[PDB]
Amino acid sequence: SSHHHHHHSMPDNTIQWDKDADGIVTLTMDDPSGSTNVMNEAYIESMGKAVDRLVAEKDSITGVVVASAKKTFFAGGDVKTMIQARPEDAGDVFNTVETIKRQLRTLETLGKPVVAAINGAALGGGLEIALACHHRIAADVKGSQLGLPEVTLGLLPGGGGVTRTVRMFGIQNAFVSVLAQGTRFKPAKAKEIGLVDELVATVEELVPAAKAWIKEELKANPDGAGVQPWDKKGYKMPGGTPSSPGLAAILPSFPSNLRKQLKGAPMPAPRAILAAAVEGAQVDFDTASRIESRYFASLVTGQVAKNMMQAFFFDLQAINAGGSRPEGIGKTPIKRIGVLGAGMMGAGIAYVSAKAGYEVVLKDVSLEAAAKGKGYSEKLEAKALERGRTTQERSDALLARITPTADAADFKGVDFVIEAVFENQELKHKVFGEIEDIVEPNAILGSNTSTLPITGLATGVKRQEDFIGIHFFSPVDKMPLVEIIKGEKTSDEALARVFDYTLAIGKTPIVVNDSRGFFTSRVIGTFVNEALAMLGEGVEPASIEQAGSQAGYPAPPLQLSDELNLELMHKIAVATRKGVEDAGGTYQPHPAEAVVEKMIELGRSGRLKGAGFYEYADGKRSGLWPGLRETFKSGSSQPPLQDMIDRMLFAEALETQKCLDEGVLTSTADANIGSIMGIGFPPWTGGSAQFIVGYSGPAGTGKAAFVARARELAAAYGDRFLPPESLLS
Amino acid sequence: MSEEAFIYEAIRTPRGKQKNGSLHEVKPLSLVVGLIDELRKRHPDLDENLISDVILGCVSPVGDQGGDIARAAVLASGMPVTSGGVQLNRFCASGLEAVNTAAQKVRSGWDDLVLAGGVESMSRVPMGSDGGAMGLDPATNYDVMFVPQSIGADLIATIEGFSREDVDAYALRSQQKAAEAWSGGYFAKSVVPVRDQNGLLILDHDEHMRPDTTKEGLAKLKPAFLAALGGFDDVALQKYHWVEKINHVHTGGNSSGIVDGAALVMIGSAAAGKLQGLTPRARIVATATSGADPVIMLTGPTPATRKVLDRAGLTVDDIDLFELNEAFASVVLKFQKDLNIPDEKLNVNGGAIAMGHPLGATGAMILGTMVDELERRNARRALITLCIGGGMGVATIIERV
Amino acid sequence: MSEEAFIYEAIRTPRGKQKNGSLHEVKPLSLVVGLIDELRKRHPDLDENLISDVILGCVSPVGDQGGDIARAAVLASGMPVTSGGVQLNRFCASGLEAVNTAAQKVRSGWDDLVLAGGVESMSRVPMGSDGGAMGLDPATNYDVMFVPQSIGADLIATIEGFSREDVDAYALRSQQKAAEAWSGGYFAKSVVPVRDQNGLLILDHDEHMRPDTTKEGLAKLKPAFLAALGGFDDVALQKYHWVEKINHVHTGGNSSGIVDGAALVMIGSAAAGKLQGLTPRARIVATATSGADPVIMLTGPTPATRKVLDRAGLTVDDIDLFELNEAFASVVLKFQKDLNIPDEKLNVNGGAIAMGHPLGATGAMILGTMVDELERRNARRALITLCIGGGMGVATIIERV
Ligand SMILES: NC(=O)c1ccc[n+]([C@@H]2O[C@H](COP(=O)([O-])OP(=O)(O)OC[C@H]3O[C@@H](n4cnc5c(N)ncnc54)[C@H](O)[C@@H]3O)[C@@H](O)[C@H]2O)c1
Repeated sequence: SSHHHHHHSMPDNTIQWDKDADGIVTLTMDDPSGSTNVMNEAYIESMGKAVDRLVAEKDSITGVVVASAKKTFFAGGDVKTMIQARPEDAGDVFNTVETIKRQLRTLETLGKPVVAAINGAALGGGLEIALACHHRIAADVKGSQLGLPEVTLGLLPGGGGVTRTVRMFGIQNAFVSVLAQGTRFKPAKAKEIGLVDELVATVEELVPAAKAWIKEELKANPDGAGVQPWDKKGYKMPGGTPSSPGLAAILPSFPSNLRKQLKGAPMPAPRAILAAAVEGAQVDFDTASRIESRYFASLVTGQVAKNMMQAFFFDLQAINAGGSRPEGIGKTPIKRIGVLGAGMMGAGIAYVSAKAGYEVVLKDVSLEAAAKGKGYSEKLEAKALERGRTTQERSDALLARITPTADAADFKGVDFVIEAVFENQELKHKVFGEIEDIVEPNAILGSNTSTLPITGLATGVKRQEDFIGIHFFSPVDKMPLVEIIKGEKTSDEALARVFDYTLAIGKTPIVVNDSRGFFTSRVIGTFVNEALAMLGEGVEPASIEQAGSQAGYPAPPLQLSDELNLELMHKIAVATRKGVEDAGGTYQPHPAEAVVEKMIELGRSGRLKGAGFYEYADGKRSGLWPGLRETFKSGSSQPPLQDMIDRMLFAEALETQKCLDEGVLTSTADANIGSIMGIGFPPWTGGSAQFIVGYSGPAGTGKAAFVARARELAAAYGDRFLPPESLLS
Repeated sequence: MSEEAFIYEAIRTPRGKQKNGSLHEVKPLSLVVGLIDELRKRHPDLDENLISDVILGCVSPVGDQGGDIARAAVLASGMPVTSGGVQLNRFCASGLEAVNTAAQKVRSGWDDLVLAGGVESMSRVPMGSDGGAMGLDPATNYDVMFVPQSIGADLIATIEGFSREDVDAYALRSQQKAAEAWSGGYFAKSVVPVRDQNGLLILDHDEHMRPDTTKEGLAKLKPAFLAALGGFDDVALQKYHWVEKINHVHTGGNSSGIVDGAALVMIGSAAAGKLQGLTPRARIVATATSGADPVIMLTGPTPATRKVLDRAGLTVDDIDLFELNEAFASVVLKFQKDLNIPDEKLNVNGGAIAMGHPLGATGAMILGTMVDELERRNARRALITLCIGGGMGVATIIERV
Repeated sequence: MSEEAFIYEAIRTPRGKQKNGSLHEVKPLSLVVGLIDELRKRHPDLDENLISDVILGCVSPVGDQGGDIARAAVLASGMPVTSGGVQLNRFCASGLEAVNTAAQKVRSGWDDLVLAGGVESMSRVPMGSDGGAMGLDPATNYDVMFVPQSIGADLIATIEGFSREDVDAYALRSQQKAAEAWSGGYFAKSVVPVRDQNGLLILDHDEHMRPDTTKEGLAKLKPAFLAALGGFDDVALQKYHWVEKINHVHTGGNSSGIVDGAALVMIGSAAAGKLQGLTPRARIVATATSGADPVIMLTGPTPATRKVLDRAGLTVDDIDLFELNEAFASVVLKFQKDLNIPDEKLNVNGGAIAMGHPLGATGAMILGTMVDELERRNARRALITLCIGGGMGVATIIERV
């Protein structure tokens, strides 16, 4: 009954008021406590005053223009408040989004045209504000995005995004195209799907074009001015309402399809979005909006959203702000990069460095292979030119920066070295030692190795202070994580210079101290090894794959075990066994090693051979090997599926805490984003380190319940599940 | 528990097929009124004021079948205005549930004579026309793993090792036994031909039957393609995670047929029969309602049969005839395999694969089918059960008198 | 009478009004699950596997209320998959019919513990949404002389000499007694407030109530405006040829309110309650189903009440409380005049004129209302009856225990 949060018994003011001679009110959003407009408590009171004033002066107002003084139009909500919302705060969260939406509903039913002047990024609640307007004009400036990405934080568009997008596009289109995955759209595609009505070239035209549309809308469409399509007498929802016979014939398949694409993972945000969309399409707009509020509060007060908000908002900001970057180091720009190795990785490394605008000298043995890595980078442009994204002016400049060569002396003037030659220490020493004195003395000397320690590799150069590990993931052009590895001789300046390089190419960095398996390769090993152990114990392989998919992983472990060569995992085992045996300790074999050697004994080393846990045909993965159940006598051991899930998740979570105890990692944020972007740890957990503080089961929720469940698993399946003392008291 | 419930009449209409069927022009209300008039013809001096209720099962009580079609049948047929009228929906067992509820109302001593049965004009009111709380609410559909009945039958065949030839072999068996039942004249008295307002014949036989079905003809059919929409296979395997791939063996030739039909049973106490000059034909021995996992919705007949066998104090060997609805061939083979049912006792006059499955009426149709066959064989006991959507099950034991 | 039917719990939701109602955003499936969860709260150690059926009345079983909403409630609430679930429709007595059928299934001995009640979200599924086998068939509508209930009510007032002030005087009595019952705390234990998934309150009272109603305000109201469609007055007077003109005395203030609500009753045998530690609150003495003229559609309670009194060997003097649904004021004044019901015994805690008439749930709502009022007064017997569309009638006698 109020546009305000409090109506009994002093925040900032973030909205300017301009009413011109023609009665057009220009609401200009400008939060003085930041550079981004956000749905904080200050906005709610500021917009609450303006909407009160819009109603009181309605006899003198002809139209409304919503604009922003910042570079961005409006970006997201108050995450610092939503992450603190306890279950007993659900009423407060419910009342907050109801107040926000009552403001937008009044602005929407003002009887006057309202236009959104989208000058920049309109994300989350920002697009929801623009959706409350009757017309959306967007400037086609670069760096601008539009969408409702609150599903990525475990939330839902609770400021009318669900309700309004369903009214505009229908249940199916709004869910698939906009809501379920929180896709961000450039202004041209935002206009294509219908999120934006007009496009202009610059921000200067926006407010004059919005006012010109208002003046024109009143003349041509006077009775329909300021009336959304769903507020008209004969509104018909696109695709129909749930009562429509056409939609009712396919409606029962919407949850099952969603359960397919999610593979059964416990991610409650897409489920609630689909529920709020269908239940909202059954009733009037206002009732649909209040149903949307209750589902929003159900997510905010849940643990899964507190995991995702911690990972994809706070942890990501701390990483991009330089939390692992060494303290007090200036920037050292990069003039010319030099890539030693034109293989699968070095091709993408040379591409992502050229796409960022850096001169790259790509070296390989032959000029044939020196241009096979560049041919990899033409396959991505010829596919980005066909998809109508980039231009032939930009693409011809990108491929021109990539210089293929086999001349070692061509590394003259190269200040950044990324080596992607094969896993051979004598080879990396060879390639580096033949280049150290031709490249600058100020030059970084990075290595993309995944197993060989940086400490031993650094002893091939004179300036070991400049040697560092720059570990990309395949394929380089898509994987976002860069695992920067700090060797014993690595300087802080070299660590910071590579940290700056990773951000300059649009990737996310984590800092790792040199150790066997580093962090990503080591943690993911416990995941695939835990599954192979279950296979040896007699668990059905179909159940193991189902456990990995329902746990939230992007690929089931036996399938992933075929992609990574089984003789590659066997080599990592022998490499680690020699490391422990040389140190004097006895190497206790993981129960998965007997499964690896049994499969290699049967000539089923994985996908490369065409035979592994799955059978393969014409390069396409077929079904699971029928002889697998007779080999390991599967079906004789049938533990609960939740135990198989927890056995894989806890194995990685415990190995993450061990990495933190050993000093392999510096922060929990580097562990969460490292596990999410690097090895595919389920995003609903918020990372392998957040999984400890956010575990939820029959034992409870928190670190203590994690410890209790880990011991419950330990007594049943092995002492590797016993928690480190750092999690105890 | 005091009053014994007896079956005095058990009749049904012929079953008209889905596409260009003879009964498509007949409103389902008329299908029931005709059966009411047939009861009046068999008993001209029946005091209909002694009838206290009319209970009809109907799975899609919408449109032609909405507004309590049982009450509409009471009024349209000119039955006394005190004779009740109530519709119920328990999915595929609604027809048998109406008979059981009628029997249980008689046993309570508070009802004397009741008409029970069902009606389903699937050519006019398709399945799912009534919507559905589970199907149309995503939150319920997500929590309760919703899956069509066809996917459950394929999952049964996969887990039990029922090959495509095994289920088609049963489908061939149902066509043969249904054709032999009509040829022998088993259905001559209980199948009441449907006629128009002028007395002209509309349908006098089960036109869904394909009595010349061959093993070769069944092998050439194609699997079912609510199914043919994405998601349902992955959802079933998420619960049944030890199963890797579902073997889709069910076609239109080994599944129940979409048909129109109605059935009506006259149930009353012994005093109601003696007072109205009605000869009892069978006694309702016991009823049971149970069920199994709502993803494998069609395994419900097994616990419901054990439950009714426990109450009646009987075993499998004491039952002369087993009648299970042929919704899908794998369901019957699973039921036969579990309880070791002899093959010469199971669905001896064919089932819904040949004659059709009019959802709301099938339970009362196959019940009266066993009342006739117990008389014709001069046998003693029969057990009737049907699988149900949502994972339910209903079973009934009758005893010839 | 070997197995007696006992009422162990009888709960209901508050009734939310039709326009701007608090329960409009609540799925009717959710209304039943909330009552199921309340029964779990009152009996945390209840073996729900002993529950063999859930029986819900629903007059508009379509859309949110289609697809056997009783089974939907079983699966959505996490009850055992053996717990049954069947929807029935006997128009306005569907809620009481579900309780009667549950009691009769218990007495039959083939059911042990059954949940019974009803649900009707009239603001989401309006009356007539399911279509109708009568109105859809002109030949049948033309034959049965279909006349809506409100016109039958106005016809009762004209024949019996009930004035506009007379029917408004009873409506004032209903508002006052409902307000006195709420203020006295009579409904505190049985009215279960509805809450959202976050636990936030949605509705905790019967918001259709107008406690400050006056006789002058009722007179300013206008008569009801389907009955507004032409011909119904002339059709009714063709049947009742001795009445020259129908006095339209009924308005929205002296007729039942259109509301959303749900009710749920737990019924079982003495052995079933002893097994689960349930204390019996009342006993079902007898049930009866009768009917009256189908054009007046509302005089069904009188023969049904007499039929249940004869069945139990009782008379009006043996009954402490009479609970007749307040579909229309003239219906209750007619029932009171015929059976000479004392005013102090009739609808003592108010009725549907004040609190509303959720079609499928009302019968179970007013039954539990008498269960509580018998305990509160320490009285013995209450008779509960509802008029039914099509001129039917259902009556139940309960005895405090
Ligand atoms: N393959 C992966 O998925 C993956 C993942 C993480 C890290 N890595 C690391 O990446 C490196 C391999 O990169 P890749 O997969 O693109 O290589 P690749 O498998 O394509 O290796 C073949 C390349 O080695 C080159 N080569 C051999 N001797 C050379 C020399 N003296 N100088 C220059 N090039 C020489 C060949 O010319 C060709 O460019 C290794 O250090 C590996 O551990 C790989």
